[PDB]
Amino acid sequence: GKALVIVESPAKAKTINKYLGSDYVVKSSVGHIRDLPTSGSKDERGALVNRMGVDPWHNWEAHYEVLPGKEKVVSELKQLAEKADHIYLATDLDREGEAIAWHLREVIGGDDARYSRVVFNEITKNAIRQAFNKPGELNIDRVNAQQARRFMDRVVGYMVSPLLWKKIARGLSAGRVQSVAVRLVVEREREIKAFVPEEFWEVDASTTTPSGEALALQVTHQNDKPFRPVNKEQTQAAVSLLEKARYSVLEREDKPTTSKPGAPFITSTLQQAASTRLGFGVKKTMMMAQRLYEAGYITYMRTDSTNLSQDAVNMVRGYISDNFGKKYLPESPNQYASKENSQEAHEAIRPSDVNVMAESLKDMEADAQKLYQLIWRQFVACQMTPAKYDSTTLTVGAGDFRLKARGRILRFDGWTKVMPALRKGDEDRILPAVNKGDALTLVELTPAQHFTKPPARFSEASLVKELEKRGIGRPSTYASIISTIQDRGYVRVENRRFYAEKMGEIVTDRLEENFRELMNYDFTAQMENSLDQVANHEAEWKAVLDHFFSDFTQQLDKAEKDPEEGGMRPNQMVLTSIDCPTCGRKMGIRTASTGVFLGCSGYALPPKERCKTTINLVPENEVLNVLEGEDAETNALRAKRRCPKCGTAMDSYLIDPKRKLHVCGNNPTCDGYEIEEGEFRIKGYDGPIVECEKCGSEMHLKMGRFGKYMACTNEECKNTRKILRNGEVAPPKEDPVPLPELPCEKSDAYFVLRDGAAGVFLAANTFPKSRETRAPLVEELYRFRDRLPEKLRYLADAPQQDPEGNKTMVRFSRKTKQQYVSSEKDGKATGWSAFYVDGKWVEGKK
Amino acid sequence: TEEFDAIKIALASPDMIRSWSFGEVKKPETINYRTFKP
Ligand SMILES: [Zn+2]
Ligand SMILES: [Zn+2]
Ligand SMILES: [Zn+2]
Repeated sequence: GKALVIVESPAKAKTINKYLGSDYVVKSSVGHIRDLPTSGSKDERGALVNRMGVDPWHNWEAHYEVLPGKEKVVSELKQLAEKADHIYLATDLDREGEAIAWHLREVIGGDDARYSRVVFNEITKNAIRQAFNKPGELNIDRVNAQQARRFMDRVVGYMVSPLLWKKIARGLSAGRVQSVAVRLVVEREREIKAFVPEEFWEVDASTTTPSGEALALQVTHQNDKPFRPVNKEQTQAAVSLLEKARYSVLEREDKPTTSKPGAPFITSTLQQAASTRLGFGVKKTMMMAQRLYEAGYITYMRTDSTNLSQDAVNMVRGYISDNFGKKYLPESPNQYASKENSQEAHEAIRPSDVNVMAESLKDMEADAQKLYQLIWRQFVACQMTPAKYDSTTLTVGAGDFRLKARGRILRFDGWTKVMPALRKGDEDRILPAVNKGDALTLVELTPAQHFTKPPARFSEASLVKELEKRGIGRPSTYASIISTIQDRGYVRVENRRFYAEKMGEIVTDRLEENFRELMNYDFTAQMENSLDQVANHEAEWKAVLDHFFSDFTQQLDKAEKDPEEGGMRPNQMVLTSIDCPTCGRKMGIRTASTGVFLGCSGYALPPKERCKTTINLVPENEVLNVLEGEDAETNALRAKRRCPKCGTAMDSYLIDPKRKLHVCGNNPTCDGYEIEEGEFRIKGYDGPIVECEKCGSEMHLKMGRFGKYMACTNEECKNTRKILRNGEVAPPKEDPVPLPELPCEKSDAYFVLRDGAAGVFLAANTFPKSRETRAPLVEELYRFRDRLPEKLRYLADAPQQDPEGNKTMVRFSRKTKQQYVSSEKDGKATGWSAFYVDGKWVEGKK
Repeated sequence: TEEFDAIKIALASPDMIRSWSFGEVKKPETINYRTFKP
């Protein structure tokens, strides 16, 4: 027989082929072969259900579809399935793999006795052998759960997005879990901007023992109360009183301390670790983890189970016993408990073979070697003996004041040996062995000034931790949430920290007001739990979908109504005194999907009195200083102006090289604005950075009726070049003869000759649409020699054919910045080229 | 001509060599072939 195994990745195909062999043919079904419709390719409801594909009213008929370019793979798979006798669906463990397997099954057909569903948590010889030995049936319940999730997300996206376009702005999007993540980020932004840092001082003391050892302490009580001076003068007075006073070590405390290793990684823990230690965010972490799994070195990277197989435990215990030895074993395995709702059938993220060191990963990029090293170190650590520390605490008294030191010294290191700390902590030091009731001699003392930390801005990993705490989303979702909140323009990530765009605040407020049930964290968690119940087969998918859809439709039909009826409030204006360059009027501050901008109230006046003039802002970037550490965010908050009408901080924008604009955090709910010539941090336009040959200024990339094009930033220069098929920058035009006699082949347009730094090329009169480009032939140029400008005529003089009679083409040598002509046969270069050396054509072999 | 009496030699200060030069050359091109012009 020949048995066909269908696997999503090609790398997964290669790795599984390593262990399957000659009896099995492995075919890589790249991605989702079958998906709901995307492109355009009571009639309003009909068009809505055709756009969705899903029809919620007619019992969720789905109209799945197979996307452009999948059909080739579908044909190949069908042919192989006709050839093969048993078809093996070896997708990944999770619901996405089950959905892919179901799609494959349904396309190929023959369902009942021709499909085996293979389930392995690692691509290794023993795991694959055990998986193929007894294959499973396709678990339709998990497929139904995945379909339910997909249907919910498409229902919410397509039904909400036109509402947001009408009320707020075109080019918005919405999503069930996405909106709740944006709500989390916006709530933290509001907590931060509300915060008003207090000020507190601290004093530090330097002391020597009678035995000449040296000790440094911190001062924490005055008059038996907490020591916390409010101002400089108070601190200086305290320092004086301290210096005058005489010090004695009235307290001597000691105690052992133990530290246990961390649990083996679940996906959220792996993302947090990779962010903190290696700096990888979410996308890079999961991409490298997927590569490491597909290569076969680590277990499946979507898990919330800390469980480990007996095989894993025995392997790692063997490794510890052999390398480290008995002191680091310890006597019995370190158990770790995952959530009761976790996929306890799954394993943790662990090495597939503990002896494979990270350096040995010849075929993994260095970042993936680092991620594997992190996984390996954690896995080894988790089973080792706890570290052992002994700790000393000292308190010293002088006058009205008491001052403290704490120190720990490290005496067995077992798990810390494999998994060291990134840096020494404040308590990772040696306090000298002062006696109980010892004496001390004194050295000069230092004050310090501090401002209370605001709540810390989310990192990608700390947002994933927050989601994991609340129960919003699941291990497979987290990377998609973190990506989509950025891609959709409601949140931006900078300094590895999350910042919330004003449009995210507007949309968050509107969605909270209208769709309070959808946006509430508890109902999101309960929905996720109900999908988990579906996957358990505790619940019926269509049922919960109907319940969701009924509630959602009630809330939508309420929300659609007029604002006086109680629907979604419009994007209300806030108004400021500035003169519109077209009509001088007062100007107001506005938010669009593009950003935050300055608009003139004539936009709301009918055509007769309409004004479309707009002014375009650049926000000040916060530049957090890594060297300031924990201070870096606090000082950023200190840097901001504060609104006159309210305590909320203000956010800053640049309107002229002479002028700068401050806007309140609760805009447009708060209407405070400030204008100042003083100019904090500034930015500008970008795109393929090109140099304008006409004025030497910077040239940027812009699109529109000219589609992909490049225009110079100088207001005195309107020079424009164009993007072509296979070149960067943008040859301008100079010779944009609309050669009507050369027709396009992929479209009905006609070719036009353009010039630029890339060279001389032919492009469709509709590059924005046709975007069809090809290099001209010498015979083609000779056909239309007359239309060529005076300079380019030399190209027409170049020899049209090589000595072999093949046809020539005009090319641009970037290393020499000159045009030449080269011949090609069968699409490959013939190796013959002619250049123009001193008024004659030097032809020769390349 | 210059009626020098002796010859002196020393290391070249960068300001001195920059003072010698009547310009900086920044690109590898040598001579045009379309017209024999630099
Ligand atoms: Zn105006
Ligand atoms: Zn305000
Ligand atoms: Zn220019």
